[PDB]
Amino acid sequence: KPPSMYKVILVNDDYTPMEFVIDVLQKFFSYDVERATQLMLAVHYQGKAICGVFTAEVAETKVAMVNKYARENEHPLLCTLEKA
Amino acid sequence: FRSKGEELFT
Ligand SMILES: [Cl-]
Repeated sequence: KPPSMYKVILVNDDYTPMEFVIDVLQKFFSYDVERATQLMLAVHYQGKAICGVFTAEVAETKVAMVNKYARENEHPLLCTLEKA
Repeated sequence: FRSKGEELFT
């Protein structure tokens, strides 16, 4: 019984700075700046994008950490889980 | 998201 996998999703909003999202992507998903920036733009232009796909526990930890980091820096940036 | 006027280099 292989484990269910979960997609980590970033949702676009109009107030979180692009610089910040890029930072999030490097810090919590090990993206280099270039890939991070493109990914931020995929979110920005499409409204949402998949940052990664992980085992449930890993995914839920990423999500919780990304959101906490966002609120602590007073941004509304929303990270969510989706079952793959 | 919101740009701060910076260039993305991407
Ligand atoms: Cl198994």
